[PDB]
Amino acid sequence: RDKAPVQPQQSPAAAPGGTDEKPSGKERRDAGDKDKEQELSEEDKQLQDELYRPALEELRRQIRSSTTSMTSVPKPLKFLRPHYNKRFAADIISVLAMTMSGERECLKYRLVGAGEVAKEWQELDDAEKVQREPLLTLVKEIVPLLMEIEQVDMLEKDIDENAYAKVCLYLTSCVNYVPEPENSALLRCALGVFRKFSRFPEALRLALMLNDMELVEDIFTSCKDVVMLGRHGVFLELSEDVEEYEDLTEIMSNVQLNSNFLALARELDIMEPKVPDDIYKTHLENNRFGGSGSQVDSARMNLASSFVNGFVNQDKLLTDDGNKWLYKNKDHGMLSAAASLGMILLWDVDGGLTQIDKYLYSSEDYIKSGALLACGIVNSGVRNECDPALALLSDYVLHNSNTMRLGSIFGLGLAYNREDVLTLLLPVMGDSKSSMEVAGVTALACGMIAVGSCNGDVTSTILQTIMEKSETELKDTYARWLPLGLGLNHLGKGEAIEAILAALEVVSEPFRSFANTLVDVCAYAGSGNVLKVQQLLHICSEHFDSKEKEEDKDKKEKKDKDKKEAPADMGAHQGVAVLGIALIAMGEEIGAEMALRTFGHLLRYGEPTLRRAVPLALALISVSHDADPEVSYNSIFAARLAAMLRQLAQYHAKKGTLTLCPYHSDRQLMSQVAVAGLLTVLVSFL
Amino acid sequence: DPLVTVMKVEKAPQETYADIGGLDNQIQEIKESVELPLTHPEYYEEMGIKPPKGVILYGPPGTGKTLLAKAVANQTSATFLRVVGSELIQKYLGDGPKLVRELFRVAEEHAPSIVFIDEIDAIGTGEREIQRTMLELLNQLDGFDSRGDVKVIMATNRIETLDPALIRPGRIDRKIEFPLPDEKTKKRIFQIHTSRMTLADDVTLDDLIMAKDDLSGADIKAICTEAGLMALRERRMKVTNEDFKKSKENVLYKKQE
Repeated sequence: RDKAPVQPQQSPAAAPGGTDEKPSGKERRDAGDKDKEQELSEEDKQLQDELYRPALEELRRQIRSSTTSMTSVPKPLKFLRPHYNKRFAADIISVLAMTMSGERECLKYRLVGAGEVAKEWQELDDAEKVQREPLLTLVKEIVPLLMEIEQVDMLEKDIDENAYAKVCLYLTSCVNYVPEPENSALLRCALGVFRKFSRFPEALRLALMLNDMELVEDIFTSCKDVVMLGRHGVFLELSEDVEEYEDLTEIMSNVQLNSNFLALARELDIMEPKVPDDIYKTHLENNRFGGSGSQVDSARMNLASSFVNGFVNQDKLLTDDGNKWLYKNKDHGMLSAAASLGMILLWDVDGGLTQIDKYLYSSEDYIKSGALLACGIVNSGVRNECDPALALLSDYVLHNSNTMRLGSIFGLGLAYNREDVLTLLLPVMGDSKSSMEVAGVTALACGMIAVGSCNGDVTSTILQTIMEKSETELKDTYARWLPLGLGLNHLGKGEAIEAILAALEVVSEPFRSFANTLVDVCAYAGSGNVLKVQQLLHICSEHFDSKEKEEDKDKKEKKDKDKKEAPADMGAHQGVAVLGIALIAMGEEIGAEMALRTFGHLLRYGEPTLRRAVPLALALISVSHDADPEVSYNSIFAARLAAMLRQLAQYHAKKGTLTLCPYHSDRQLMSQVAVAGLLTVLVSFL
Repeated sequence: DPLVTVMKVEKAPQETYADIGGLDNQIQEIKESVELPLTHPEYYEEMGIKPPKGVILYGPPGTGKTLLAKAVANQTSATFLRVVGSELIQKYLGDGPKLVRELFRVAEEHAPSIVFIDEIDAIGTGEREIQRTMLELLNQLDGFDSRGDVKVIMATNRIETLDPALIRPGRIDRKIEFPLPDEKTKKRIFQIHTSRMTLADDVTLDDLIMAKDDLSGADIKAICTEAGLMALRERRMKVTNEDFKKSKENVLYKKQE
């Protein structure tokens, strides 16, 4: 109504006029007022005025919060100490106390680094627990540890809304918009409230992120106490990394209470469910082994038929199509076809001995070296195949154990902080053979052994491979694949200073500066560090045409989660290296139509390196529209690498390190065909 | 050429084959007809027939509603090729079958697609050249030098407009008939067009399925749009009966004008 009766009531500064005028404002304060509180020019005298002074401070913060202010609103409440489903409490508490305590916690969080803000934050915490508007008072109280007592003070019964909503959008905005230590608070406090609650698999993802030995123990005694089994054994072994499955098998072998977690701790009980269930309900067509195994020639398409032949691990006809197929094949194909027996025998551990023994102790060193490679690929927890190759190790130039060293050291690296494999790998790296793939599979071997360790190590392993890396400045491919294992050791953490230690003792000529930028690639698995994004755009125009390919190739690893920012204008440039940067930066995701849209233009190119590189990501991102790109390559080609690579794209068509290392090592295919002997032994495929 | 852009749509509409009822057999005949090649191939390539011609249908309602409601089944997860109206041949000089060659080369480069020819009124609407470019359309459409590449689905309005010579080369797989939408098909069209929207309780159906007479779905969709906006003028999503009859007057007048 009109302000005629109540307008001359706030002008008198007397105590009774306030102690009866202010309760009328509290009564009529259900909707604030009839207007936008234009009485500021009359209550600004009451600003200096004060018996019921907490009501004067409450009305003062009410009007200052009503029209506008930045710092002066929460002062009457931090001095007031408030003690004196309606619309009043919803208005003056919900939005006014939401933005009020939001700007108080913001100003007190940015300005200074007592307990008044804790009492305000717990008061608003309980009052908004009564208000029951989630994710908004929460999304505002994210930045103010107190979050632990906030979650354990709030997570009592509401599990679906706070876990699903709060953990979903607060986890996404906690890896996107929140730095590392508060995400660690999410991991520990989420271990608390999620340890006290149900939904164990999300705590298992909290073990994929925490990598702690206590979570798997509490979730195995709690998952063991609470009564399928083989499924959570399957994605239990898939979720666990290299550290907590050997630590898991050593603690379960230390307890030996049931030995079923020991049985599930290896590769046996993750493959014995899959193979029969896959052969029974699915029946693959033989027109691709017969067709794709029939139009082969030129001694390379037949190698593509050895890889497609390796796709089976239902039908084992092309595998067992007599003999002499490996004898007619050349060395480049004797090693790949020698590893084909390892690719086709992923299961049947007992049969692997009687299937590979026929080619063992032969006359050609490459047949039995690729046979030891097969014995290393087919097994990862049997550890009973190393002795015949690990035994001799005494050539010092070449006797069957440099190629057998590739086979058993690489396959053993795929099979695996084991000390008595590195005590034997010390003369392996210290051998310094002219063959590149010796130090290749050595650095990749110990590197894949040291993935996800306790923030890596700067010990004599990487120190030894760095000293022997800078031993001689010849065959820079060593400088191209030793940072592979170096980055495999640095992988698993971003905040560590080991990258800056490499920036101390590694900075040299652009060879080891490319090593340093590879350590920079694998040392930034991903967090909120946009400084490296603007620095990425700053160093994006470097004259060196390889640190752009790798350092800019890191895009698919850094922002691997937020796929909305990954597409950029890299294709609009003129440098072919940048076209390779986007082409490799597409990824192996579900393959939306936008990706194939980018491959409709990236596919058509004249250089054999890019035309050879496009079917890898085109056919890895789509594993309907699978035969159209193959017909497109048939229309473009009709070199040898394009045909072998498109048949290998017929192979491809029909957060672990195991799915990240192989192709990152495959990023150096623009060289001699010796790398294509390591192309046939990838483990990143599904 | 701006006319090439308005030829086909590149979007993926959410309208599937399970959003319409009554003609489940009539939609599973074309779904089973053109969804067997290039998708679910164990019943297509193992037999060894491969009739890369596709069925030819015709909708008495037409106007894209029925023919696009039957062709929309293939638009769920696949590339689509659309051709609507024979005006593109008659709106310019007699350049000839070069546009058909452009659609044949973009269909060659886009083999996993569906060819949809709509509003076939070439001979129904020089005139001597229309017959020879239409017979040339039948010649190039037969696929005399190409293997199985794409499934062509033609769609006209009147079956008597097409000459008997355009039947045997074109229609070789199968043809069917579509019933008359008098009361029940218009009741189902009304239910689908009034499934997402909210209507009042007093809104009767017998007067709505009675006042109509040989109407397609574009006008009932137009009165659902202007009825949702007209009812939305009062900041309400509920469509009253008097406002839906006030919008029904557009149907009663439009077909009579």
